[PDB]
Amino acid sequence: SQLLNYIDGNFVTSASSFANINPVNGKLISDVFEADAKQVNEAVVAAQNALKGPWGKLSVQDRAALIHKIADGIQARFEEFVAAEVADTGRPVHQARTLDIPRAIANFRTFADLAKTSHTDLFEMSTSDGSGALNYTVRKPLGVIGVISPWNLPLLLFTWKVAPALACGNTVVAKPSEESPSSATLLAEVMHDAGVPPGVFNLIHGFGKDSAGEFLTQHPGISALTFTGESKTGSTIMKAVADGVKEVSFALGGKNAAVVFADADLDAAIEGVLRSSFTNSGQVCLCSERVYVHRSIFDEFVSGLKVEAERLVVGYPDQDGVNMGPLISHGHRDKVLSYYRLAVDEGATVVTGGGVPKFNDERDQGAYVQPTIWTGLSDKARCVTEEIFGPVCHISPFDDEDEVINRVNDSNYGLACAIWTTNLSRAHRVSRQIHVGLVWVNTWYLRDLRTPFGGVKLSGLGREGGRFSMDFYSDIANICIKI
Amino acid sequence: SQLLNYIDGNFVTSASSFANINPVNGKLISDVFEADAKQVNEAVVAAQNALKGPWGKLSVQDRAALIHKIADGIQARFEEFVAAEVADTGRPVHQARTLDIPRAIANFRTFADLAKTSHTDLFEMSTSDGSGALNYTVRKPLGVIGVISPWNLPLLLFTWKVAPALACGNTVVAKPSEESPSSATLLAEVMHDAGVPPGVFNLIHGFGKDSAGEFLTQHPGISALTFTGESKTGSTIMKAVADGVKEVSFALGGKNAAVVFADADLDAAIEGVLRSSFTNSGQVCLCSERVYVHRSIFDEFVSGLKVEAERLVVGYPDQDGVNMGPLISHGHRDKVLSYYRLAVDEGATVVTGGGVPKFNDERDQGAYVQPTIWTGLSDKARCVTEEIFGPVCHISPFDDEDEVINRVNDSNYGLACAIWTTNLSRAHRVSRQIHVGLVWVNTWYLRDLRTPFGGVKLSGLGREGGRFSMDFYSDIANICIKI
Amino acid sequence: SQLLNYIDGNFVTSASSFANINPVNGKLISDVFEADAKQVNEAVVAAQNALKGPWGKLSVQDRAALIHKIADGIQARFEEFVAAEVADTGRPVHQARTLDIPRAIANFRTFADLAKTSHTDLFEMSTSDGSGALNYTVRKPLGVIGVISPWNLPLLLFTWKVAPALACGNTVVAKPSEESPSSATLLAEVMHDAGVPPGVFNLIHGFGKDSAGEFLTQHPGISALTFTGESKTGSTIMKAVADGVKEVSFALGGKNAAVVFADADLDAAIEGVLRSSFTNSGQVCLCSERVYVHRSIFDEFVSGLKVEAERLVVGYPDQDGVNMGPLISHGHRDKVLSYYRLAVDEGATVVTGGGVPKFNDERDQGAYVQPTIWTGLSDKARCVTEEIFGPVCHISPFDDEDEVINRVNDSNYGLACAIWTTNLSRAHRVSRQIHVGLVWVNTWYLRDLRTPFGGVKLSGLGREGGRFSMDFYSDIANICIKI
Amino acid sequence: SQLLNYIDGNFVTSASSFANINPVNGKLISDVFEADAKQVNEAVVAAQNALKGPWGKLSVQDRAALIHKIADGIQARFEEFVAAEVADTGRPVHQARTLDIPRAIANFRTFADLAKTSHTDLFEMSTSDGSGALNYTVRKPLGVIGVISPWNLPLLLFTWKVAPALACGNTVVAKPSEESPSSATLLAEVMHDAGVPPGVFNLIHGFGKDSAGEFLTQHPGISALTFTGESKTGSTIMKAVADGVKEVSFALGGKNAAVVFADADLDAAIEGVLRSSFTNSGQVCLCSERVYVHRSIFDEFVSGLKVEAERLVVGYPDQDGVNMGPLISHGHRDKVLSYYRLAVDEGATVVTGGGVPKFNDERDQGAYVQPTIWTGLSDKARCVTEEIFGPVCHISPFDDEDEVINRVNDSNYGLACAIWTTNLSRAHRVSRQIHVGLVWVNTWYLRDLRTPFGGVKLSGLGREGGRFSMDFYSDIANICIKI
Ligand SMILES: NC(=O)c1ccc[n+]([C@@H]2O[C@H](COP(=O)([O-])OP(=O)(O)OC[C@H]3O[C@@H](n4cnc5c(N)ncnc54)[C@H](O)[C@@H]3O)[C@@H](O)[C@H]2O)c1
Ligand SMILES: NC(=O)c1ccc[n+]([C@@H]2O[C@H](COP(=O)([O-])OP(=O)(O)OC[C@H]3O[C@@H](n4cnc5c(N)ncnc54)[C@H](O)[C@@H]3O)[C@@H](O)[C@H]2O)c1
Ligand code: NA
Ligand code: NA
Ligand code: NA
Ligand code: NA
Repeated sequence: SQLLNYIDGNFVTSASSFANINPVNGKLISDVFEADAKQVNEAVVAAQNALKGPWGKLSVQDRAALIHKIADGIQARFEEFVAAEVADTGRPVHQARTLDIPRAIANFRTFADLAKTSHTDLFEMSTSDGSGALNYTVRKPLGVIGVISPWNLPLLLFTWKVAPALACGNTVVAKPSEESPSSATLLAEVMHDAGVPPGVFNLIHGFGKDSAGEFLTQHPGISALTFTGESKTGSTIMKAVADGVKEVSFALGGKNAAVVFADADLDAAIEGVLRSSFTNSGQVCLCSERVYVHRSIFDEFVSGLKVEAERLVVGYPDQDGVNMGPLISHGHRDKVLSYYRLAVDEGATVVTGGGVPKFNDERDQGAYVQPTIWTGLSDKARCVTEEIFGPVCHISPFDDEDEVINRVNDSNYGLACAIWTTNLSRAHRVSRQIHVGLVWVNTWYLRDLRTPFGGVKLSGLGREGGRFSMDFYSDIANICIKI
Repeated sequence: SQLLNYIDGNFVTSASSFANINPVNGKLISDVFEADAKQVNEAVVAAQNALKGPWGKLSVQDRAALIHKIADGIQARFEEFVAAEVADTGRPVHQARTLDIPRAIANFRTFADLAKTSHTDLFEMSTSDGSGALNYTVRKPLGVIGVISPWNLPLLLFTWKVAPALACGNTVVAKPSEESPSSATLLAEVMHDAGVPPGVFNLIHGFGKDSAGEFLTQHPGISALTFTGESKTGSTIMKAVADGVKEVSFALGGKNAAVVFADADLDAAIEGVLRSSFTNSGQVCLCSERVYVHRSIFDEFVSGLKVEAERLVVGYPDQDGVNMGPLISHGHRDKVLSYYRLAVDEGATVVTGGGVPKFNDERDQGAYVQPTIWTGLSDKARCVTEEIFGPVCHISPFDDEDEVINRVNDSNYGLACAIWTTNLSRAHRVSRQIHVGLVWVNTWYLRDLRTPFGGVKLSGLGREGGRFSMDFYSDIANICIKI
Repeated sequence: SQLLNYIDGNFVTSASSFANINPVNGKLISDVFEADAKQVNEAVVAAQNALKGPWGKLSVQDRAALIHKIADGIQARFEEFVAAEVADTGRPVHQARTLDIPRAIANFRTFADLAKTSHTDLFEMSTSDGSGALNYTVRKPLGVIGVISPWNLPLLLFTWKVAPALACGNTVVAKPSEESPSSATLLAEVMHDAGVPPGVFNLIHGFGKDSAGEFLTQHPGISALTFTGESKTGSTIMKAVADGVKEVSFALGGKNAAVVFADADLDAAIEGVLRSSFTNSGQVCLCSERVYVHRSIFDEFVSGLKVEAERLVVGYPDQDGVNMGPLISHGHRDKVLSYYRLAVDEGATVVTGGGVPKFNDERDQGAYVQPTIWTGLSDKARCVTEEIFGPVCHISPFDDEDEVINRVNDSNYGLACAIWTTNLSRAHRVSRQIHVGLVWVNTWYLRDLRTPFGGVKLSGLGREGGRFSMDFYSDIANICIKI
Repeated sequence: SQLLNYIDGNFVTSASSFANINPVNGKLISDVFEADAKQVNEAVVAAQNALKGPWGKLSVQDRAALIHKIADGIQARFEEFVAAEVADTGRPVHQARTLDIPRAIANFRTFADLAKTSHTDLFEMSTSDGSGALNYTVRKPLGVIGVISPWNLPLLLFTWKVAPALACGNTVVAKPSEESPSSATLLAEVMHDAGVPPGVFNLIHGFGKDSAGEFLTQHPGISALTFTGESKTGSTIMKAVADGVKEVSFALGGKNAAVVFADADLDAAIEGVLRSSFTNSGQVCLCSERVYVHRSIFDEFVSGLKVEAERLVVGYPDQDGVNMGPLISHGHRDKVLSYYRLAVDEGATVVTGGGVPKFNDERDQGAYVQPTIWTGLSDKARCVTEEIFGPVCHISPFDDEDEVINRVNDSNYGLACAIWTTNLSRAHRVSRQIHVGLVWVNTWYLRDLRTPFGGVKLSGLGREGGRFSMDFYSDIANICIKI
């Protein structure tokens, strides 16, 4: 497999290539061409010029129709996209088929629709002379949108940025994670085949520092940088665009808590925390890595979770009852195992897992680890405060509602929280006091694309979703007419 | 010993003080106590703690009432605030009485009212199990808001940030410009007398770099930094808060154009541009420093403007027919004069002004300059492209509509633009093509506080006003209930 | 006392007066002049004219300021207003003090504030010639608003229509209930002293059919009729305005259910149903005249309610621990007692009440009845289906959730419903299935003036509240500009 | 050809039929089965029942997809729908191809989209106990929607109601005009083939009084009646549904003015008024039957319009350059010619037209009239005040802006107005002062489906379009949770 850049309507190679590796078995999947600074410049310039071409002349309705055409194109090649996400990342085929690909299609359709229905504001005012004035606002394309995405839900998170950028009439230069370049490259093929004018969508491959990613962030030709990834990367990028005062939108790390109250439906909470800790092998930004369970049900909760975690099937993405694939890469597994060791050093009881499974086949050359549960750590332990991004959670008892609220909030992160309780008052009273951008009550990772999405503190800045994306990806202009 | 900080409900001095100078005569007005890093920390911590006191417990209705009381407090001491603004800035008394103070009061009233009327969103969704789920959003206080403000419209711009900050339930640490500290200090006394709880509003005085401004910018305890000032400073601030990923809102420099078409009302356009160029002695972010006039009316427009400029009275804030006061400081005057010289060097024709008036009295010790009109520079001249922020404008002829639109847009700034034309189609067709956040047609500086306000490119990041402020100064949380 | 009409800025008498009876003791409170057709027309013509006077020239900010002055004016004669409502209706003094009057003031203040903050819409569209078009909307005064109101919460319900009517720049012709004309007459005094331009607010006294009410409804000079009263009266008025195609807003009768599930907090539910049943002696449209209680807790619930019910103090508005006053009138008691009998004939067990109290003083000349609880009736019984509007409820057991939902919904009415449960899923699942405009969970008659308020089926049409009022009381116009 | 009813998923005949006539030549097109009261009852009951079946269980997204399939089905049989509208009404083929059928399709697509993107409101409130409460609103299906539509733009106006009705989850019983039943019947075929569940959409054929229309209007099983037609018919229907207090939405007659100011683009205005007067042979509710032209250009405008009118091709729907077809029916022509006579009797000068064209072929048995222009009548003449709904306009001079605004507003109707001017201030100043629901400047009949559409005074009640439809075709319910 060879993955090229896509710049100004053409697929192009580069003077440097890097390997895409399958985490299931450590084998080479494809060669990826790393865009250099010159090619990043070429992509931004094409994007700037495309804003002045046919793309810029399309009516909102025609633009939306084209975007639905893009979505049709992905649907027409549904299984090729499934194969690509799975190859790159080792995610179970079931997850790619039911969540990943359909959601990436839903991203384009939802924002295309929003573009058609969205409107702006009219403000009347009085004036001295008594003839009055009108102020009206309009949404216009912001310009060239730089998109930089992570490896954990490659096409879903890529299209979550690209869909609204295009729906708002911008042009795009997007850099997917070096770990997961395939589905973004296939999407470039879909764009090309759907007749998207050259320069409107540009795909550049590579790394961050001193590579495609950094060059993009440094280019004076962009109008905004939207980013999803680690918090420290977010800070680095915010500094990079500071001189250009570029618009910025960041969804970043988390150290998410799940709270199980005594009045929770216990089997449901056990199933839910099992899903929220170990889905995608713990590699979702929304995963719960800290868990608080009322003292009265703590022991029973921990026993039940141990049992369920130990029935999880870890293996091939298309294996019968598979629950978990491997981690994204050997490098990431090194980091995760290092955290496994640190937890024992910090005094943790290992309730289950804590190592890597032994398959006695090619999977042993992959990047697998065991779902892991810890107990007995203090709230200030590193393993309870730092984002690990693997299939793990620490469980701690609590006694009081105000107590557990303070403990959930005692964090430099603030992305998401999940609360389990059958009590009406408690659900609402407690949810509003959690210092995060997203709370789920009695469920996890249900997403309505209309809702505002983002985090607080180190977990981000700004919101995307529904009208928040329509506002971020547009110039909002106010036009005032004296009458 | 004149102007103190107000930290945790107490006026306090500092280790060192600095002089506040009257730009009308160069005389000492007051000594100002410069907060140190230690006092900056004390202020941020007090603001953090106030979030958890009685302020955090007020209903939105009671909070709004308390804010109207602050407004009533300013009103009760109207002339004292007038005297303070006039002293610091040399502002004509009439304009402080009619524009500055009433508008500072309106800031508090408008956002109090908005806080009471604002609501959020309810999203219903279907789920696999057929029972559904509810997503709803809430606005909560973001936390501690760091406010850094400029000297040009001291109280107006200070309250423009402080009003929505408080209306949204935040606490505040605000640093007014070293050049204009008085009206903000009086506002501290008004907050005190109205019984605003300690820690909710904190005033710190000082400079930027290596002083109170920088320190506020670097404190990990704030949740957001909203700033009005030079673009250079915006960039500097964006880098400072990057490690904390703090929310940012920037309204920065401009090099605003006025455009006068042949079908304009010529007398109204001359009067309009006179105001947009020379109001507040050209020291408003929204002033026009570039003017494009259709060739058919150019000579007449220039001759008319020269006549009206030379009828402007430059003098004392209480001088009978006074139109213009001094620049803010000798330092700013030096910069403006350096541009006056550059302009000549660049080949400009000085239509009028170009120097400093000779008063033969104490005003000669102040910081006055002449309202100035240039002609003959190219679009690439420094004086045509760099923000001067003095009472000046260059006037250039134009021939075509697409031409002038391009010349207006050919700037690294994009704050505002004024268009003069009587033609229905042209007004709306041209206005939408100008790459700014704010367009006025047949007027200038008409402000409705409900409208989105901000700029593009180097002129800013984000929007404030109406719901945009209610959103910026709030944590937006989504809460999803599985049924 | 003497109650005059207020027409074109003048208090005026008429050719006929009628008696205002105090129902505490049957004494004559005042004579009320009955507007005749000539006076009604005179009122409508003045309101029409007033639209082109100073009122119509007021900015929205000035209009809201005056409206707040109306509110200030009520606050300044607060006790006079309490006295008035109490005199007319027998309402407990505490209740008029803390609820009735403050809320009438809140009506003006809230709609004044909404008027200032409300805005409209801008829609951009592409056109064949590639130049496009703009559609914008504006709210304008609808014109002359006819207001006809009931006797149960005189000032509150009066001002609920008058406030938004005036806040939207309309003029008003208002016909208060013949039973409760006092507080409205006082308000006319407040309007006058506040300086409300003559013709802007007109008060007309009289009855419905063949009287002022009817004449108002038949007048071609009004633009809308907003009504609160009996559903049959609503249908009558609907036919009256049909030839003129007038805009209509109806809040009509109900036969509201309270539902108590087994997982309710029983003590709070007992207290809640006590209030929803007997507040204002059961003379609120929102009262629960039907109650369904889970079988498992039915007997305990009835016993608790009986006890709490028998603790209710029925006497003087000023009497010490007073809980109930009399019904509004002897005529109304005749109807209520007639139902008391009907319930017996129908098979009801009288758990408590069912007659009239005995005072051996002037009150025996009043219009008092006993708080009553029935049991043992069929869902098809008249007493359980028809609105009584007295301090009465029937309690029936239920077993299944879908069963009780069906029984609540089995009604030609559909105003409000109260649900008692501590279960999260249940609260939300059941509430959405109740076919009414207003559901309360674990409380009753909590009112936020921003929310949409109204009923379904016979209980009304349209919604008022928040933007629904801003919409109903304005002309919405769409202006389309071809560019 | 035979047109059956569609009831509960079955095409059904009836006891009696009536003839559908081609107005082009007076020939029989089809026999149409007239629904009787018994069949109307079956339809309504099927519709109530369908709300409780599969239709009522669809997610909003699945409902929207099914509605896009309905639209697809119309698209797939596009030319059959064209032929049907033309046969019924004599509409030029070009207009049916470019305007009539594409809009019918757009109606379904737009409201399907609005249904996916629409959301409701969250209101937080404080309470005495300090724990607070939530109010959230939801949109539910109103229930069974009765739709009665007119003959002028049959499928367009029919689907304008049926689309939002279904998009909002209602079931429908629809009665198209007796003059134009074909496309509605084809629409029922598309519904059937698309798999729309039985009872969801029901088509009943017949007349109004003493027929299907009247019976639908009287059935207590409907929840709303939405109507487009004559004002007097609207009044009749309003009385009919009054005992049931049914929600109603009316779009009724007009007597629309066009105004041509001295600064208009004269040739553009002549062409505009030509179109607004004679499109669909003057048979659009939005047509201009009154025209006011500035005195300075009156004679030239009138001479210009005469020439352009006499250039119109009146003939067969597929005739080479055809501009106008016949009126809908001989009955309607009888009324139109009656007004032609009356105009003469009232003292009108006939500038052109005023009779019937003579074809000397089968068209002479049709219902054609000549496009007609009058001059010289008083503002009080009946021909200038009463809706004719033919291809006619009267033209009168004016001098002053306020003068003409008053003359336009001096009507019992208030649907629309077209204004012609090149002046920015005038466009906006004059448009806001016209008492109508819709103004166009320098164009006519430009429709954005997101905009509020409707009239004032006799021209209607309520608004439809965008969120106004989403609100009208839904139950708005407020749910209040005590926390
Ligand atoms: N919605 C959310 O908040 C959300 C969602 C998913 C993942 N995340 C976070 O993403 C992280 C995991 O993804 P990741 O490991 O790929 O993050 P990674 O930050 O370290 O980098 C992600 C992307 O940024 C690029 N990049 C790295 N350094 C750069 C630089 N100096 N300049 C420009 N670009 C640079 C990378 O090439 C890659 O495309 C986790 O921390 C996770 O929590 C957040
Ligand atoms: N939010 C609500 O829906 C709400 C609230 C409170 C009370 N109500 C209803 O109010 C009713 C009690 O008040 P009511 O007894 O005064 O109703 P009442 O209908 O018989 O009359 C109310 C008003 O209508 C006038 N009126 C009567 N006949 C008229 C006619 N033919 N034409 C014009 N006007 C006429 C009356 O004079 C009075 O001003 C109850 O049915 C109750 O349900 C509704
Ligand atoms: Na890979
Ligand atoms: Na100073
Ligand atoms: Na009375
Ligand atoms: Na026909």
